[PDB]
Amino acid sequence: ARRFLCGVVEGFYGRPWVMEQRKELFRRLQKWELNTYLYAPKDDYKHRMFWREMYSVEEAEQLMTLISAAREYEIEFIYAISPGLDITFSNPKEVSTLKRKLDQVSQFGCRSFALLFDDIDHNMCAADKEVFSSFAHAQVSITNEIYQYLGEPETFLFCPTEYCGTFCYPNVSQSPYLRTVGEKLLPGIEVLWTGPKVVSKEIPVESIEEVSKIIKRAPVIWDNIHANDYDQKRLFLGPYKGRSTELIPRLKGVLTNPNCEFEANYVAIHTLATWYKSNMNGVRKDVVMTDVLYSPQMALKLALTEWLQEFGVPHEQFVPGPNEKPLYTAEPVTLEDLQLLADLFYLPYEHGPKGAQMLREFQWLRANSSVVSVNCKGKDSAKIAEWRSRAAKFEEMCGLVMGMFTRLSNCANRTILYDMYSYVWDIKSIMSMVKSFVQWLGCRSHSSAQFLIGDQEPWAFRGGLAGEFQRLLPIDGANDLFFQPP
Amino acid sequence: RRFLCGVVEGFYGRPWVMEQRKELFRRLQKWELNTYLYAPKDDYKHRMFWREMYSVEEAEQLMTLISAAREYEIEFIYAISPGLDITFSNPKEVSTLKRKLDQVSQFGCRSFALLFDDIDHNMCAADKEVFSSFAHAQVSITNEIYQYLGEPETFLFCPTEYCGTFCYPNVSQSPYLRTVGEKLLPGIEVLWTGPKVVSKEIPVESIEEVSKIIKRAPVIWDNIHANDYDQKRLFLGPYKGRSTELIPRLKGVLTNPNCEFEANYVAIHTLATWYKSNMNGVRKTDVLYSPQMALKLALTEWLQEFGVPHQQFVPGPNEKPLYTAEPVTLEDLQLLADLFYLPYEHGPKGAQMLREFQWLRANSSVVSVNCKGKDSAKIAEWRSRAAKFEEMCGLVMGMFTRLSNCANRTILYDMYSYVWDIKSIMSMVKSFVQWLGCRSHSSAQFLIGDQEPWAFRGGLAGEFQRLLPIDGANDLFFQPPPLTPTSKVY
Repeated sequence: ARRFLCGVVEGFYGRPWVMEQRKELFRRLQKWELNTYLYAPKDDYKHRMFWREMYSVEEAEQLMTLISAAREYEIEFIYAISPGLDITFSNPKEVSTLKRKLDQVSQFGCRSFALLFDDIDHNMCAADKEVFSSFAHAQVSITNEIYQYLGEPETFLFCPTEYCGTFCYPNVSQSPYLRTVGEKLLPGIEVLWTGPKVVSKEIPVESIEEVSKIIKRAPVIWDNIHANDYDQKRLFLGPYKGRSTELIPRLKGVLTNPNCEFEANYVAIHTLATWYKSNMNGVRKDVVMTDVLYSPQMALKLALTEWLQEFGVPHEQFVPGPNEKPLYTAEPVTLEDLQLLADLFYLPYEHGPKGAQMLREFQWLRANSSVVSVNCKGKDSAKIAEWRSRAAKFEEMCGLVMGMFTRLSNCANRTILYDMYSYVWDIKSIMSMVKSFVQWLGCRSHSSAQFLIGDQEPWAFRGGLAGEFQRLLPIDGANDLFFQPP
Repeated sequence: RRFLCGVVEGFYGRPWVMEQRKELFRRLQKWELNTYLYAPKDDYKHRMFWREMYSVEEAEQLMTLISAAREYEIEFIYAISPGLDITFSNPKEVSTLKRKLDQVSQFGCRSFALLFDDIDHNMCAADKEVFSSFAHAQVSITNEIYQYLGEPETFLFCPTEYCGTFCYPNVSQSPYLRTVGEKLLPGIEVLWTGPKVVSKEIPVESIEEVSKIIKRAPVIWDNIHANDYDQKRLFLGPYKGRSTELIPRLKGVLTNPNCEFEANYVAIHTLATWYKSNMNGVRKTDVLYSPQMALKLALTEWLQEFGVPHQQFVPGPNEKPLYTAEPVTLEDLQLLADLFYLPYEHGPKGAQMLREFQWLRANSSVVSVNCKGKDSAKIAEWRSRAAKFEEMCGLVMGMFTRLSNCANRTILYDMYSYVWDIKSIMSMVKSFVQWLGCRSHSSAQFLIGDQEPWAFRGGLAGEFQRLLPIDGANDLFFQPPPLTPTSKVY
């Protein structure tokens, strides 16, 4: 019986989700007892780049249908807006534009709102510097004014420029900016925080205790963990991890900002749910000495067993004799399938256990390929027995990557595979070649040729040029490599 | 004089939609091409489950597509692939093949193809008791269907050995291809992808040789600009590799493009330029077609597709200036295509962009420590080149920024993954050059945020890629240790 915003924020750069997805997202948030959606796609011209522009007629059609579906499924809908690059804070025509706009969205029927000054510039126009002491004074000034103008609504969020640890000048505890915000932002307005980093691997309890104290209020975490709009493109099907259930009593909310690809955000949200549900009634426990619950590996196993249900089933008749060619058949996705997929495409900072192992083993076999190579007669009869045994469980395990792909690709409704096809087709491709290499390594004693695959050696082109460049950036070590014979 | 030029939709992966298939027809006609071949590998009723009749919702849509093709003056060819689980000897099986082609013939299809590509040579026992060979079976049934349909104008056969590499023991004396030649009814045309799957170039004798054993001229299935096989590259380069010479040695050309629908602009436009270049010729490096030229005519036309760049308040002269989106330009599209050129060679711009970066890297030594024998031709060579480089790393970021501030983002979003990764590494590369060039203002490690994200080799598949065998050259570069230790003990 305490208010807590927990859900999803669509806040990434890239081609935004469309309606029948958002409509699904709401079904899902509801089913798993979460309660909030933040609308803040970086690619909606009208949300940020071109904020002054009022929504179109066709646009108002779409926007209102959303807000109803949201209200239908018991999900608090928040409209967000980012004037920053463009805006001139002091000139009051500017402020009027902003109020008009949010009144249009108010009209479409949204009740809760949000301003963000995220990823903008530190510097004001001279015009504004003549009115305002600080950059922060500026933001707070008009944030407050809008807050009141819309009649001090229950839910209202402000995302500061300094939105995580590594972004406060000079440090969290004495940032003149975060002070001003803390002091002068109105008390009903909540603050968004992405943790100690932008994409924060862990969110220490003492982190939150610090930033809480300077902004005079327990923040709402915008959590960029499973987000994938930053570097090279990767996919994160791993669980919610790195935040203690202890955080929950010290927070007004957690809103996960995940993978651009929509269908990849099942586990990302499902586990966030389990995490919240686990300790939503806990009391502040004094864990930083200053005055059975939740397992990522379990929450994952639940989510994947449940995910299975959305992959759905795979695809007089003809019946071939016992010497006729046997009918193509489609098998279902297994659980073990998803469990491998999640481990291959896990979290930004580590792989999952099934994936970690395939590497360790490949890496062993590579570093021991010499033990079978004519060489010192036998040198050892049981060092060999091991490498051969150990090679053939690796051959077999590659096997299950190839199967994982086929069962996903035959399962009759391909909307989930298709939404992440590139990602899955890359790993399965490369494993095909890695299996073929380990085989070649078993046979290189009575040949001295080179490892080739239909004469092409194609793993060299992966990424094309994008990749050629990245492969020149600095590496620690060249103990590995395995050069090739001419 | 009747010659099949156009597009085959023949790729592994998610098929093109009705709405895109109509626009392909508009563009084919605009550019005066004539043919379309329906062979999407993912349509369950095309290959895997070929013996299921189309439902009414599906029948409805394929009638509409066929009508479309009629409206835009395009030959529509319905292919079918029964090679995975067919039992050749059994007649219920040939019945079914017939009934399925009859279903499609009533949707108003005039022309047809049978495909036996990307399968193994291994027949079942019942069949080995009846046909002399895999060819013999493939041929018996194809002839029988072709006839059953009243020997249509246009009927295609894709062989299992559909290129040089795939032949055994080799093109000239394959027993598979010998039999196709001898026994495949003369009326039927045969597909062929060149000497490889993705043929870098298609020499004229290569065609003379295959032409001889199949005893006809082939229609080329061209995988040059396809990415079905490797979904980490995109191919915005020009048709090239194939002499205008072989236009009279062929019966047609059907390109198999990128899976992404909107990357196939240059790839078709330049193909059409090439066909026109010599529609009417006789028998007996390439004087009528220049890729460099045909590429530029294509980029110039593609640009009007990208549309216009989005956009009563005025800022004071001391107030905060307005946002301003900028137009995409032609040096933008020229750089894009040059970064995403062809399967076997980069664009000259991209190719330079790299050569420069690898030089700067190799002569880092000179700017690492102090100054000694560091001339014009030592240091202030580097300093110069390094800033000429830095500026063009800049230009990449431009073309992304401007592509993503179009009013109509369709063309971008269809290639987002590819164009994003290129700009994100260029960014990451520029910062390296900077650090190289002032390793004496301190002596850090090279870092971003405060770790190194390029090291995640874009995924787990990435960390496996690096452990496969390596050139032995394009020499490495190493990150120095943290320098700052934490123990008394050595």
